[PDB]
Amino acid sequence: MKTMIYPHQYNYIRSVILRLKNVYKTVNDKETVKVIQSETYNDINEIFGHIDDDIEESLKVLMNIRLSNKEIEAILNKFLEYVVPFELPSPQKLQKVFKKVKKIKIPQFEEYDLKVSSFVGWNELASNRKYIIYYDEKKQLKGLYGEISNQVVKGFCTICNKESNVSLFMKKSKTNSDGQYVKKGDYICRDSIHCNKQLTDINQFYNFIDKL
Amino acid sequence: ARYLGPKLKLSRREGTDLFLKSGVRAIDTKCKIEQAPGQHGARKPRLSDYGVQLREKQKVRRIYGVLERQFRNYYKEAARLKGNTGENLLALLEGRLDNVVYRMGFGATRAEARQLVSHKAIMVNGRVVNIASYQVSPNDVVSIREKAKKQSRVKAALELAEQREKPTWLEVDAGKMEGTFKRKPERSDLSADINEHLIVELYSK
Amino acid sequence: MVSYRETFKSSAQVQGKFSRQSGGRGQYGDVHIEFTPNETGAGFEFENAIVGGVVPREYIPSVEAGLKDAMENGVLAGYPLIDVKAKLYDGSYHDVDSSEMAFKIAASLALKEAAKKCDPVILEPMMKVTIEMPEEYMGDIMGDVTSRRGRVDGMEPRGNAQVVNAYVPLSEMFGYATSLRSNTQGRGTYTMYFDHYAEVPKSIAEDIIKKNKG
Amino acid sequence: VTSYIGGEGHNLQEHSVILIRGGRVKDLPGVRYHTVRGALDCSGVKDRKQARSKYGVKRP
RNA sequence: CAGAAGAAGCACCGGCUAACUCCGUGCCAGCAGCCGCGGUAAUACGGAGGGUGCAAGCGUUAAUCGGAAUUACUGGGCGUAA
Ligand SMILES: [K+]
Ligand SMILES: [Mg+2]
Ligand SMILES: [Mg+2]
Ligand SMILES: [Mg+2]
Ligand SMILES: [Mg+2]
Ligand SMILES: [Mg+2]
Ligand SMILES: [Mg+2]
Ligand SMILES: [Mg+2]
Ligand SMILES: [Mg+2]
Repeated sequence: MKTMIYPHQYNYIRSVILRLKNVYKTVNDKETVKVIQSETYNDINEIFGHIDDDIEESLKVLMNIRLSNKEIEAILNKFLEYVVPFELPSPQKLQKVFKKVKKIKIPQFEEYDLKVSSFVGWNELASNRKYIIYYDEKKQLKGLYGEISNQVVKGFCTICNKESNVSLFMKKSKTNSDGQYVKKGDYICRDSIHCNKQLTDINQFYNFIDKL
Repeated sequence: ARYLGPKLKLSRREGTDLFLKSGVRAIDTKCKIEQAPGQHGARKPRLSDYGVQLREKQKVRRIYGVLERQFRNYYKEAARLKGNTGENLLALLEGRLDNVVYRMGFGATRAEARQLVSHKAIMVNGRVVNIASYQVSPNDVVSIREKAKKQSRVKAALELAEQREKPTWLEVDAGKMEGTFKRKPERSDLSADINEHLIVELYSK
Repeated sequence: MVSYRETFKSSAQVQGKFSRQSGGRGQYGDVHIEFTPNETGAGFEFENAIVGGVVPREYIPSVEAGLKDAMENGVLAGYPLIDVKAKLYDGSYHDVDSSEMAFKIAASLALKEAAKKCDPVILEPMMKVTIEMPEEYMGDIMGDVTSRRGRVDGMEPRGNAQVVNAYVPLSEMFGYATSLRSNTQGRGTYTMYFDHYAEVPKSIAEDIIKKNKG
Repeated sequence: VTSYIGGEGHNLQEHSVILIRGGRVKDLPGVRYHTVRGALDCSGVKDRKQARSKYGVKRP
């Protein structure tokens, strides 16, 4: 069967392929190139774990210094097939997850987006919140809504660890009888889809959730 | 070391009034005595022999407000004491100062009596005693403190005691607010509802 | 443009009180907010410490919004405030005078008071850099990292190539490629990844503040 | 000896110092001991609200 | 003298065994003294509501005797169960 890889893994594969290729573009020493070729080849193999003939063919094209961006795209498209898409919950199930928010509305998510979505997040302007649904290490769907800043600033996003247009996201603790509550949050990309594509490690997102 | 939760729930579990309220109003008006506490209280499950023995022991504890450890020690004393263990056990609980104050009518409830005893409002033989577990011997005189006589609660409690049946073994005087433990209560004097044998059996288990 | 951020070096408890007449209506908002340093990467943390009757419940969210906006604005060079915990330990109000805006202004005033006593410091982004080059040019690479104020954590040899791992400020990192090509004679490659935000050198920080001032 | 790690998830690695207690695990042959959660290197189960003392979880 | 003020938790709820539902998960994750439970309507897993038992403790582990008339003196057996 075709290898199954997580979306964050595919993003890493894309990044390493671009990194691997950029070496061919810049590095003039074959020796240095070779060292990186092996490193990247191993990394791609490691993610797949087992490499089929189709992966091997792609790897062969990747190893060649005459690799082209058009060829890279084709290789990525093949690798995209190996990726497994994020499972959308049933609309009923979603409402069960967001019990507090009655009649929660979900926008249509692109299948490709789902395929590359480590987590799914959607922003409602009326809410002024970002609704994030994701499967944890336990693989239970976890849904959380927190206030998203209307102001957008350029800074490193906590989730993806990449510099992008970020808006502060705050998650409120359950209100006590006194009415006291604690909000903990960090700057994150306003666009979840962009952040998903940027994210190469599932753990980084998990860490952000831990901070909340 | 005391139960500070809802009183009527305990009565509802037993399905009988445990005299955990003054009795100014009917228990039925206050709560649904018939129905057991909680969501599944309305349904009545079949009770095992162990369950029946347990519930009897729990009833008595809830009436006298004694925790299990102290109740176990009473049982052991009752077993050590000569005669009927079950009757001895009931006599020991009756012997408690807490019960005596309530029975004399100084306290509306045994919990109220406990606060009176605890707060040094009770004197036994002219000496202040603040132990609820204190055992009142025959011929002992339990008198409220002179300072405590002025308290409104004591007066109201005595009126409620008039409505209740007067214990034969206790002689009390209103106004004077003193009482004498003439004799240790006989089993006949105590309510027949309590089944002492079940408690004795449970501890033999 | 390096995306510098600000944080409070020292924890401080401050009271922000606003009292003024606007449009023929008196406006009075008082908030006593404690600002403390937060763990790196923790982000902004707000705690409501109002039991009640000291701040109107409606104005509390507005107070939080004011603080959030003020953090975005920045207190020093205008860089977004990060790694700060805000706690509304005390407050005072007048029913008629108190308004959402007034309390929001008061929160801003409190944060200004905090900024005075919190010893805020600018934070520069630090990028972890892995450089692969021949051992011959390794000494030159070491020098370049030192010049850029970067510190080399460790050095790892892979075959003929030598791998250097160092943390360099992003500002210093710009133009590393051209230098690397010159140092290695185009025989070396590098990869940089953001790690954390670290305090700017005081001398540099002062200059940055002056630059943003004018 | 072999010791079962109770609860959902663990942080145990090789060279981790743990405290073991008596308790066989039927269905796992040769496992006669349980590792005490919340003792030494072993950590309590995250997001556990019932039987916390058994899984070394402090009061939420 | 002042003021309810300053003072409640832990385990358990399939049967044995006192105490039940909902939701999630779907032979997974897990539970488990024993018998067992979990493959899409789980009182057995995890959470919640309700309940039960104890209470400044409550559970767990280890350890001894008991139940064990299962070394039988009290007080067992031996055709076919040893
Ligand atoms: K014999
Ligand atoms: Mg005690
Ligand atoms: Mg039962
Ligand atoms: Mg189910
Ligand atoms: Mg034992
Ligand atoms: Mg024997
Ligand atoms: Mg035999
Ligand atoms: Mg045979
Ligand atoms: Mg034979």
